[PDB]
Amino acid sequence: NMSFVKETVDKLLKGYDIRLRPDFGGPPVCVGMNIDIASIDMVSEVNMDYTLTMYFQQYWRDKRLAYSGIPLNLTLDNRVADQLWVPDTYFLNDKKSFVHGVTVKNRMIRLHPDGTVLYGLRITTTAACMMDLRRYPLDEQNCTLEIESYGYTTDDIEFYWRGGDKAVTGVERIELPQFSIVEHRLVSRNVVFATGAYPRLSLSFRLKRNIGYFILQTYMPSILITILSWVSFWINYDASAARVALGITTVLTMTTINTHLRETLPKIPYVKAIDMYLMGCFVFVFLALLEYAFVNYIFFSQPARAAAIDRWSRIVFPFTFSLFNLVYWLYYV
Amino acid sequence: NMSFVKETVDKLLKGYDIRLRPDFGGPPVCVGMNIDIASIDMVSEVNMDYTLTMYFQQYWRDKRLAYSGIPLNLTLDNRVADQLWVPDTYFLNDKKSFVHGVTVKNRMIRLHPDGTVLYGLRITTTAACMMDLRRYPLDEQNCTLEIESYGYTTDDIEFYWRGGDKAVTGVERIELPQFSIVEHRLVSRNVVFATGAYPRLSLSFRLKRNIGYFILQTYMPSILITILSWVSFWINYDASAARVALGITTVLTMTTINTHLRETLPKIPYVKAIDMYLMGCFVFVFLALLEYAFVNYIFFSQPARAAAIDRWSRIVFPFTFSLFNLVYWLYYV
Amino acid sequence: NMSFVKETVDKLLKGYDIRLRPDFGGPPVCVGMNIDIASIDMVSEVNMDYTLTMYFQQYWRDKRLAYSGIPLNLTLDNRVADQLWVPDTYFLNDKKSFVHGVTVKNRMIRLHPDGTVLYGLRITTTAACMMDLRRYPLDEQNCTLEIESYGYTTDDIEFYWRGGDKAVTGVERIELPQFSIVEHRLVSRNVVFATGAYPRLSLSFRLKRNIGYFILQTYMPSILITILSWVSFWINYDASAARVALGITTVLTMTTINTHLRETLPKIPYVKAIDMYLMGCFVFVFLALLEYAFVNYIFFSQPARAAAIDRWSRIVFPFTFSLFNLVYWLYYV
Amino acid sequence: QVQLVESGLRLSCAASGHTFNYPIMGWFRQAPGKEREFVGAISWSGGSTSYADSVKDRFTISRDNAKNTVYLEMNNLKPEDTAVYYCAAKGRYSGGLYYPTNYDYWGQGTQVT
Amino acid sequence: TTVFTRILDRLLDGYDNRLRPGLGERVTEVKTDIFVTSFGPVSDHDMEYTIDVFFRQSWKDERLKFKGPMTVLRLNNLMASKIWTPDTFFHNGKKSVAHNMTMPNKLLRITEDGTLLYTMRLTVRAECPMHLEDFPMDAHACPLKFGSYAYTRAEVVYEWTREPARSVVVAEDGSRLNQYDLLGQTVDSGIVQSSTGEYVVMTTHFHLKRKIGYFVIQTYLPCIMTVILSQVSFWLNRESVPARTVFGVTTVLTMTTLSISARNSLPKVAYATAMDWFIAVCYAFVFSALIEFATVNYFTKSQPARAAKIDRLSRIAFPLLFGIFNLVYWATYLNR
Amino acid sequence: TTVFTRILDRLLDGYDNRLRPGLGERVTEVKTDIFVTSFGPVSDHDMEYTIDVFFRQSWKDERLKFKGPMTVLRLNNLMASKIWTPDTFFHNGKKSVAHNMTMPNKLLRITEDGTLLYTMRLTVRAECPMHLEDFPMDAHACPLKFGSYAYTRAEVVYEWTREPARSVVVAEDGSRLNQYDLLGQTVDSGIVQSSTGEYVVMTTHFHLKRKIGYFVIQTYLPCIMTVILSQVSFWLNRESVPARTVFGVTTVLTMTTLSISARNSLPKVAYATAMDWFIAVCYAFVFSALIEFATVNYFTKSQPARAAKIDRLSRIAFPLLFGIFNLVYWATYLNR
Ligand SMILES: *[C@@H]1O[C@H](CO)[C@@H](O[C@@H]2O[C@H](CO)[C@@H](O[C@@H]3O[C@H](CO[C@H]4O[C@H](CO)[C@@H](O)[C@H](O)[C@@H]4O)[C@@H](O)[C@H](O[C@H]4O[C@H](CO)[C@@H](O)[C@H](O)[C@@H]4O)[C@@H]3O)[C@H](O)[C@H]2NC(C)=O)[C@H](O)[C@H]1NC(C)=O
Ligand SMILES: *[C@@H]1O[C@H](CO)[C@@H](O[C@@H]2O[C@H](CO)[C@@H](O[C@@H]3O[C@H](CO[C@H]4O[C@H](CO)[C@@H](O)[C@H](O)[C@@H]4O)[C@@H](O)[C@H](O[C@H]4O[C@H](CO)[C@@H](O)[C@H](O)[C@@H]4O)[C@@H]3O)[C@H](O)[C@H]2NC(C)=O)[C@H](O)[C@H]1NC(C)=O
Ligand SMILES: *[C@@H]1O[C@H](CO)[C@@H](O[C@@H]2O[C@H](CO)[C@@H](O[C@@H]3O[C@H](CO[C@H]4O[C@H](CO)[C@@H](O)[C@H](O)[C@@H]4O)[C@@H](O)[C@H](O[C@H]4O[C@H](CO)[C@@H](O)[C@H](O)[C@@H]4O)[C@@H]3O)[C@H](O)[C@H]2NC(C)=O)[C@H](O)[C@H]1NC(C)=O
Ligand SMILES: CCCCCCCC/C=C\CCCCCCCC(=O)O[C@@H](COC(=O)CCCCCCCCCCCCCCC)COP(=O)([O-])OCC[N+](C)(C)C
Ligand SMILES: *[C@@H]1O[C@H](CO)[C@@H](O[C@@H]2O[C@H](CO)[C@@H](O)[C@H](O)[C@H]2NC(C)=O)[C@H](O)[C@H]1NC(C)=O
Repeated sequence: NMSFVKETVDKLLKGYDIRLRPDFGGPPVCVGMNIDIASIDMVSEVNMDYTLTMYFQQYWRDKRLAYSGIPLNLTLDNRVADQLWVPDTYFLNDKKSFVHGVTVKNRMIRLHPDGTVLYGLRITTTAACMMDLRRYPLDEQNCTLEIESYGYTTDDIEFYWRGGDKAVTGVERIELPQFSIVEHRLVSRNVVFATGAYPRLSLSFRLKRNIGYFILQTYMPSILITILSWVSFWINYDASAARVALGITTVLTMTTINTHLRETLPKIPYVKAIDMYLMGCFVFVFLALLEYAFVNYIFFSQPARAAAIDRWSRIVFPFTFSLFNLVYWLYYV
Repeated sequence: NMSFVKETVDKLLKGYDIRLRPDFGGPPVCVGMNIDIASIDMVSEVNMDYTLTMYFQQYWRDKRLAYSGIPLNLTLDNRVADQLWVPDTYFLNDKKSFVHGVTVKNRMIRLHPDGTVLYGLRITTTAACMMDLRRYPLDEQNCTLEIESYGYTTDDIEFYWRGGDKAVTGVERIELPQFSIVEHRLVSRNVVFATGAYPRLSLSFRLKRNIGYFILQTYMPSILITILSWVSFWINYDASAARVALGITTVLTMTTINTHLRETLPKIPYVKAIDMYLMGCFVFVFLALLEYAFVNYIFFSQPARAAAIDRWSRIVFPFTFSLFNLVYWLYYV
Repeated sequence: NMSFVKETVDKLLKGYDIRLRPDFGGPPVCVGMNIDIASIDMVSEVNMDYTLTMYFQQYWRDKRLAYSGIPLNLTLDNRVADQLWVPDTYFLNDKKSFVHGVTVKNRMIRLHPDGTVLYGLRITTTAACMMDLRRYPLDEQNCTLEIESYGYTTDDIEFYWRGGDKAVTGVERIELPQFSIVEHRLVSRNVVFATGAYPRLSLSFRLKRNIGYFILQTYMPSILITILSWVSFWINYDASAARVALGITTVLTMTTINTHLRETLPKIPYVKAIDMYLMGCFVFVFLALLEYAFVNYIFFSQPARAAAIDRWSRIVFPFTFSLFNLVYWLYYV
Repeated sequence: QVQLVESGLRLSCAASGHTFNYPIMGWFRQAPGKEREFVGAISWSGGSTSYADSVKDRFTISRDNAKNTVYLEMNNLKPEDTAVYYCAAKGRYSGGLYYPTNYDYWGQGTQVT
Repeated sequence: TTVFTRILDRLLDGYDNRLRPGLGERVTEVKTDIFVTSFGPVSDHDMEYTIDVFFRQSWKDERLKFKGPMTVLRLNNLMASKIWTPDTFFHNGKKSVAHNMTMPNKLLRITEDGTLLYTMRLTVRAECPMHLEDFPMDAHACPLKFGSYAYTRAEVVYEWTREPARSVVVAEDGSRLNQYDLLGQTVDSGIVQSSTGEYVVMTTHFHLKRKIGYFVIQTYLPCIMTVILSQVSFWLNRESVPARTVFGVTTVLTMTTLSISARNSLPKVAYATAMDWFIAVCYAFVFSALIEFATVNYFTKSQPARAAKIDRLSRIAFPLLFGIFNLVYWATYLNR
Repeated sequence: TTVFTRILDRLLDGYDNRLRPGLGERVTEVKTDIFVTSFGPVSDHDMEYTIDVFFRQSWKDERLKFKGPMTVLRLNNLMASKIWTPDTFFHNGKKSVAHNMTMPNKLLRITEDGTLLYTMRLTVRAECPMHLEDFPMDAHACPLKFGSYAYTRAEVVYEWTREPARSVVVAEDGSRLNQYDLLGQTVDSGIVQSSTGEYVVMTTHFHLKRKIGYFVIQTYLPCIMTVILSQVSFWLNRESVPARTVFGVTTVLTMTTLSISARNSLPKVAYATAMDWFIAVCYAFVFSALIEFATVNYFTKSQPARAAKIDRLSRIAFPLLFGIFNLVYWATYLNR
């Protein structure tokens, strides 16, 4: 008999003041939270953010909504959420978020006989995640999502994860083109602003960028060109045209491939690691050309000294390049 | 009791005229303001703007909302704000502003027994900042946010910073990859339009641009290519093809340099510092090539004069380039 | 006296039922339509759509709104359109549409003594137009705009162009930078879905693309590079380095031109006219390089044959390219 | 995890570990009869050296990422300056700056006469 | 007209839209169908696709029985805000739009026995995860799953209006696929589970096969022409050392540029596609040509007959090997 | 305190906002003025401009006469939704914004004689058709036309608050233009005629002149440097065939790249611009230099005297022709 249920619902909402939290003037109301992650679409290095779609569900007991005589869960139309008190939960590190509204607003209100209220939403958010790209592309990131009450302090509302470490689900099925999720963590704490102490929940993922075709295509050409630039020392004074052609080719080819590589790197204006590596390779080819120039100049007056300098370079250049590669590997790998 | 508080609030809102400001027809209402800066998402030179997320808090007194019998501060629901008088504060230099609305409108209303209203909003605004790129990338940018009352003149409303120089916090939370904040300032004044005089508050920031990326990517390659261009002065006339190849290589590489961040700048009519440096380097390389052409043309009939020209150039060019660098870095820095 | 007008309007909307169309349960209501096209903002091949701003007027008769005693046509506030019945007219092939709302919503309601209602909107709509780019950039497109009633079948509503073939104005004054509106056509028919038959109006334009810009953009560089490739035949056959460099440079430049041109269009799977022209030019330059390779292969043992081949290629290539251009431009223009 | 080491007038706080997740360093002083109170705070890129009102124009805080150190220079010492000093790290979204509860990791105490 | 107003007022009197039909007594069965009017573009960069649909639902509601001159009331869409309607949502949707021009694109029809027909026009952006291992000769099955958001399988169930293959109908002229090709769709239903309970899900998979022409005349042809250009240098006489050196270095640099620039179109995947393997083999061919030229140059002054024989062998070996590789590659990938 | 509340309740007692002031009795007179706070950027690619304004309207409504302790009621903008306001709209607007942060930026003031002042803050994107024949040395007159939407000239008319020259005031520091100059504005008022009748339209033209520095330092200087570099080749000895060939080919390729880059910064107009002519002449010069080198190389083996004469004549002539062309072009177009 839907008439009896309608009478019960109208009686519950009669004299219901939405401007007062449950147990107003008394103990704080405990709100439990569950998150079901659906996808993580884009983790933008340029914009320093990531997109996240979730089913966000909250639970709280309200004594004003306790009904008797109906032994069933009452799943009400989502518009009833406009007549009930709901927590003012918000995210602190989001830049633009929306609740889906097709075909209707994705919102769920479920009342239980003991006054328990379950309030569910489907939310797509763009959360800010600062990144330390100084180790690009061998970088690791820690992206967090923060949850807090906007108006009620810990004297009025308390947050907690409903289910301990098994509250947030679906992270394992999340797949990304670049990164791979290694760990996720849940934290509950209190944050003290100048207005008071508010509850805080934090869901933090750790991402590790993959390694593949791009790692080879950004180092191997440059190191191969730098290695090939050392054949200049083993060429005698005869066939010096080959030496000049080799030096010019190394310079031109390295510059061309460096530009065609930087055309694909993320457009952020600060010093990464690959940029320093490419600068080091360019400095090496420049030094090789300068050494060739000096040897050629002093060749006529002191041929023995020029030959000795070439012999010295034969050992010096690979050793210094290996030493610099070792330093780079220690500092940035 | 909840019913008693509900009755008190209903009595407060009963017979309340939202259309009339507090003390209508009498003294102006004093509004204090606080800003807590969450972050600055981006600072764009193409569109000449910057994105700013903040908590904006306003403080005023409305004697019509004064209540007695409750020794508590009523932190009410956000929707209650729709039934009160709030100032018409707006930002004169904003282009797209919105209040975050997930999971609810990030709005806070707090009433006090003295009839004192505190009203908090979480606002993301894209403010318009006009930039002088004459010294790019060695420039400082002063970006302001203007806060003004739209409909109420100085006879109706007054603005001030609540707390003084400490009214704006969260300045240290701002992290920009290509900028570093130097200083922030608070200004209070009056602005006169054809419709009357209005109060005005101003929050100013002075950002400084990071130079490390530009030194790594622009200045060092150009200096290295300019140095490489001088190699031809130490080459004998018998190796004329080497000199031609060296000059052509230097010119081509100088043209190739600095194609990394073309799209992230507007179409300004003037000339920037980086453009000046690139033009100077290109002029030096072109002059070296022209000197080679002149020497090769004249060396057949006047070998001694060509030798003198080469021996003078190999000293003049490095000195001239050093003087040019001295003038550049003494003027712009 | 405005009191009489107010009483008349209150009488009109007192018993009015907004949930029922005029002549509900009886003969269908006839609606006439007029369009005044303000501008066609853009035509895009990448997105396969065009933007269109229009003044869209509808004309119908609702006998429940007939009033007497006033000899005027009552032009009422646009908000009155919320209390009246209006047709559920929609555009089938629109992707994003909006009614302008500055300074107020651009809407017009005009009532007449005999119950006639004129309802006007200012709509800027983006509409999908699938384009056959097989003859690009010498193509001709047919972009339509569909108008239909959503919930009312031909038993309830009827659509006709009010004014015959003059129901659409402003087409002659449209100045598309890249297109010329050859013709516009009006069609009225019925569309049968599984839910019944609905009236349908179609406003179509036939747009012809001006060749213009494409001559100075793509065809001319290709012609100039093909002409440049012929300079090889006028260089002595013993200058291998120069001729090989010229041929390689021409081939690579042609490939780069074609690729960078095609990178700014939808990824269609077929071949356009401009693609045919570019492939022909590439074939010609590659044949020039192959001819030089053949000459270089036998210029030692048979110098006379190589010289004769060079002389013949000085004439055959320009003549063949002229024939190719003649056939191409007589096949596509 | 961040480890803070205090050395040193001119005190130095050196951080080791995941210093990027805790980009704000703060100084606190504790009296024998009073709880720890805020003195100064520095952001690596925020450029806003925040100071307490009692230590304005007398203490200065500088930063350097070359070895990830924060320098606290003290001038015009007063008898009330006798307190044990601590260096703490604060998260990116940890809230207020003047409140010791918001700081996760703390450094070993140091005495100044 | 007044009779219909009386009927509507009587129907809406005492009606509580917060309660579903048969609440606590039976299950609300919603018959659903979809008419796709335009299968929009597929964006492999974001792994998503757009689709325009007429979404139709039908269900029984005994509270809305009437008896008047007409059998079916075709009411204004605002009546949809006065009665109970299912809260159907798309599980894999990203940012959908319910069109509102010039009026809410909804229709509501009430039969005399209480049956409700409710139709709307929607634009849906749905996630389509992709496995780009056979790119550009790959195929995909883009899904579209919808169902109730708040009502479990014990409260609301979903059924297709007619046979499952005939319930999702695609318009003949409505195909906005520039790059792909729609080969059909498969329609099914099932049960999904979550922390809030068990729900009924209706799923439609659209089968797409990419058209290879653009990549054939965009990346494959430049690589083939560069390989042929590199093999051209085997015919220049051995005295033209600078010419053959320029040939080799220019072909190698062009091949490197083509390899680097071919990854911008694709999303940042980690595996290697078929185009990557083709480019790798072409790079191997170009480098082998350069090494062959170096070897021929090395033997010029010692055994000229051996160098000439090496060049003669190469001039036949390289084109034949490249042609055999092309035949094998295309036979393998076009017959899978 | 309550006196003003009673006054406001008496003003709105029986008020009907559907009817304009003086319906069927006279013509409502709306005095308008504009304060441009910042003239926003200009997009020649989309042929539009942006403008941020304070838009002020004033009219008379006898239904709002009142007598009280004050003289002017400066009411909240909410009251503006309960009275009659003009439906002013911009004819050439594309998508305008009424700013709502933090409240709707509107003000309403009612005088004791019935006068109403209604002011708002707007960001208008307007269409500015452009003729790019004289690009990049062109001048434009961007229009802004506004008028009533539903009320014809027999019901609502528009006038300027003061003399039309001083009824549109531009702020001193309100200039967001990057590559244009705001010389001034011209203000007029006329009548337009549409299918629904005759309306009064107020028009303001802003005169803009494009700054040439960007195109001087982006296209003209590279073209001049390329021409000079190409002509440098005349001073090399005739025996250096690869050097001069490289010079010519590199200069021609740079000319092609510059042409393509420069023509890719404008709307796709179908007519040639001044920059197009400049690039065409520079390309002709470079190609002429290459053809001259080819001719010299043709005669270098049989008629060395002719080759030397051609080289000397080219050295004398090419710089002179380029210089006189530059002088003539600049004289012609700077005095356009
Ligand atoms: C990305 O980066 C963020 C930081 O920016 C990391 O977040 C931190 O995560 C750690 C856990 O790994 C958190 O540490 C834990 O904090 C809990 C909450 O502390 C509050 O309550 C205590 C009192 O109980 C107060 O003292 C404190 O000030 C807070 O108010 C503690 O309860 C935890 O203590 C537990 O473990 C410790 C040992 O580690 C035991 O000694 C305790 O007895 C107890 O069992 C613990 O200290 C830390 O608070 C988080 N910081 C922030 C700012 O969120 C993310 O982990 C990181 N992401 C990844 C994937 O690593
Ligand atoms: C970015 O750029 C903006 C400007 O575009 C800067 O803003 C200016 O900031 C300075 C302060 O640094 C402001 O100057 C101060 O203005 C106050 C208000 O002036 C109003 O009232 C006075 C009368 O009291 C009128 O004369 C005036 O016209 C205004 O109506 C003054 O009260 C201040 O006076 C103090 O300093 C002066 C000396 O300068 C002393 O003589 C006084 O006794 C007193 O101590 C002062 O003049 C200036 O008005 C601001 N400009 C604008 C347009 O607002 C930002 O500072 C800059 N950003 C950064 C980081 O620097
Ligand atoms: C400046 O202007 C913007 C619009 O450009 C205003 O934003 C609007 O704010 C109003 C008031 O809050 C909104 O109206 C309400 O919308 C609710 C639903 O919003 C959701 O769904 C819509 C789509 O339908 C989304 O666009 C939106 O983001 C939300 O997801 C309704 O539930 C409300 O209904 C109430 O009024 C109706 C009136 O008929 C009653 O029937 C209901 O019972 C109920 O009382 C209401 O309609 C509006 O949606 C907002 N629009 C946009 C685009 O955001 C700003 O508020 C305004 N600034 C100021 C200061 O006023
Ligand atoms: C400046 C210009 C630079 C560029 C270069 C210009 C060059 C100018 C010269 C010529 C240009 C010629 C252009 C032809 C275009 C054909 C398109 C075509 O066929 O499309 C079809 C597909 O196509 C295929 O499926 C083809 C697959 C086999 C290719 C075999 C190549 C062998 C090369 C051997 C080399 C040996 C060398 C040995 C050593 C010497 C149809 O496309 P679709 O709609 O996707 O159809 C579905 C297909 N599907 C169902 C199978 C998926
Ligand atoms: C109300 O509107 C109708 C319709 O436009 C007006 O009737 C028109 O009057 C003009 C007068 O020149 C005729 O040319 C049209 O042919 C008439 N059209 C119709 C449909 O009758 C009518 O005059 C208007 N009423 C008033 C008072 O202006």
